[PDB]
Amino acid sequence: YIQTTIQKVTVDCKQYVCNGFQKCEQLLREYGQFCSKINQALHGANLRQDDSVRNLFASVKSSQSSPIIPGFGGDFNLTLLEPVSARSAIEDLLFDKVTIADPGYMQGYDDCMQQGPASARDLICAQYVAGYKVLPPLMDVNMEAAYTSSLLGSIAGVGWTAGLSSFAAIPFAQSIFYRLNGVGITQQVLSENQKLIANKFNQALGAMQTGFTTTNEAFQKVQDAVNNNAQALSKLASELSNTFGAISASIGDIIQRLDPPEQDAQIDRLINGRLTTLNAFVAQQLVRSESAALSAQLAKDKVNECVKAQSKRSGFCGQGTHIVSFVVNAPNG
Amino acid sequence: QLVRSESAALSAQLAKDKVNECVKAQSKRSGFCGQGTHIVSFVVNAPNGLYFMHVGYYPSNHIEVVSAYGLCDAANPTNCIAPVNGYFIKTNNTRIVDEWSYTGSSFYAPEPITSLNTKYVAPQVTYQNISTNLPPPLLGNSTGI
Amino acid sequence: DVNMEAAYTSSLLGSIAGVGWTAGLSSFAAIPFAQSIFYRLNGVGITQ
Amino acid sequence: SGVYSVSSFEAKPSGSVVEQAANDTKIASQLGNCVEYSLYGVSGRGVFQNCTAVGVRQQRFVYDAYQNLVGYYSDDGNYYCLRACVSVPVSVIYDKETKTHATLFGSVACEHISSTMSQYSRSTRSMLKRRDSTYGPLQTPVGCVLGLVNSSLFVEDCKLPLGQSLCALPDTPVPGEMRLASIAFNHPIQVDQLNSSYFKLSIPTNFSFGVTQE
Repeated sequence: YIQTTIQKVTVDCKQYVCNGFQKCEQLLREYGQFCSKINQALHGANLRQDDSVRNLFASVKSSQSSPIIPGFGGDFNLTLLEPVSARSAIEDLLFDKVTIADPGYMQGYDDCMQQGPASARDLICAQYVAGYKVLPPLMDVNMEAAYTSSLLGSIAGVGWTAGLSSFAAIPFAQSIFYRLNGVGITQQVLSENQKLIANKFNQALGAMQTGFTTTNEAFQKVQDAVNNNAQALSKLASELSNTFGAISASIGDIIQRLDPPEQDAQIDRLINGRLTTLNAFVAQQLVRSESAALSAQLAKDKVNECVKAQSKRSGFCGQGTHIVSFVVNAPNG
Repeated sequence: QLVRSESAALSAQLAKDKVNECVKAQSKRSGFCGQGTHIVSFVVNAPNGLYFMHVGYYPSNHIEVVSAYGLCDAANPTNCIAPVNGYFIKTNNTRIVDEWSYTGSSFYAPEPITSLNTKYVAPQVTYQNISTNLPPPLLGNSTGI
Repeated sequence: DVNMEAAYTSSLLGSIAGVGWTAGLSSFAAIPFAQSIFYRLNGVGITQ
Repeated sequence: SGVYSVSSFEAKPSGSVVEQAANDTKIASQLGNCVEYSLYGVSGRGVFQNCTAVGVRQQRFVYDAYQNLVGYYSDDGNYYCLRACVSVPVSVIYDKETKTHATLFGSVACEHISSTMSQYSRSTRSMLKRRDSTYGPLQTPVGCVLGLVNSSLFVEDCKLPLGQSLCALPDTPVPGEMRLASIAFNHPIQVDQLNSSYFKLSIPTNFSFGVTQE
């Protein structure tokens, strides 16, 4: 698993610090351009995330490909890579086995209006309370699946000869046998053991369905990325209950209990605490985005080296001798 | 400043790799130097680093033709050839039927099949068994005294 | 200096053609730029 | 130009609720409305609902892990399920060249928004101009948008993407209203597989040189 993005988050600094109370707005108004700096930093980070996504998927797209008909593959059963009439079966399984909170992106504000009892600190209903917001990803699920499926349909025909500017629409089996012949297996052996080779490939590819579990390190990495996103949101949602040396954490409570000379001091304590929290969140988001950009460059290199060609360097693609590589979409990469 | 300086050293190592791979040589790995097929790269100085200009070969106006994996001699089936850095295509040059020509892998220009653009291989079930017109590599020499 | 950096970059530009078709790390062939370009084109799938 | 997040609307407290050990000031007949409450010395603002009973009854206040009231046992003998009043997120889609703008409302369903938003309150004094066109709110996969015309166009790229495939196309050459377009996938050249000992080869007949700068 290679991560390429982080979750895009914007916060409403004014409403996060003061949450509607007009007294706090005046107190914060003399703090000047702190909230503005937070907003501009987050906006720039999201713009860079969008640019990274566009660059990666512009380098992933193939110029020529073959339509993915059912039975694509022939004797090699790779029907778990084929799209169900738009995601692949294995892509759907991977997205199903990951514990990820469903963001709204549409009528998600009205979903939290009923909301039932809260489902263990719902960070998707907390945005309309805390004052942040999770932006939708740049591309649809269907468009991402279109890119990945178009990548799958050009794997066989990458071209044995200088294969960058030309496309030969050969069957998958022919490409597999040419890849096997180039690692030191002779034509006679390949011609004798055709069915055995196909069966052995199917056995390896089929053990994937029963593979998404705790022992799978890549699946654990996917879950770690999801959990990092969730922790980033949870830290924001958790500091609103903090009382930075004040009599209460609710602004509306200290307002209806003290006098303005004390009200200002307590509200200023809360304001400074919340502004420090937001600044820390912005710094951590910048670090995470800068790391994800390098990871996206690595994913670009891996797509160009392992998926669109057979690699001759050991260890880069996988273990053993590399033959063919497939790629699907994942929660954040 | 420490964070920025630490990032710039990794960037400088990447620039070193790019100079060694794209400017001092022609690279066979797609996407690393530029888009398309890499041919030659230049580098100049910039305010805080290097500015690379990668020249690439971008194909256009694609056509579809029919091609064979290889050609075998019908009389002697264990005498076969495969193209080298190119393709065996079916010509339509207002000439003999089922003629086979050779084209380069990156530009369409049919040429005669000769020993300079072919190589001998073991027969396969997908090779075409041709009986007549026998390109010169497949000509079984039977000219004795 | 600007001049020293330009000297490095220009010296790099003058060795581009002669990087050597054969194991080209320890030898230098002073061929013209056109010859090098045509050898690079021939190697990507364009016939002579 | 871009899509900028701005200050969000806040629900306005419709009524009030008080409790202790007239008739319209009661938890019942107010379910679903954002109201102020002061129950046995615990005060705040939120929305009450009918939830199945939970926790210990004799300790009427039900909290969660983070010291937030999430339930209450009323004198009427019902367990009331408590929330916080929720904000409506707002963002502005701005084109600089034509100086045009639309409003995107977070992830709301356009049933909760109106041309005036008199039901809500926010520090910002007024809404964007939204001239004579002023048709009904448009419903998008990313939320409810004000000031967009359904266009059913397709683009290869856009300068302001709304989300998930969506772009705001400004009426560039008085500029008209922005249009809601979608990003279309650029299909690669399709080459079909033969069912024989032949194969189809896609090969260029023309070429060009291109400089990639980095």
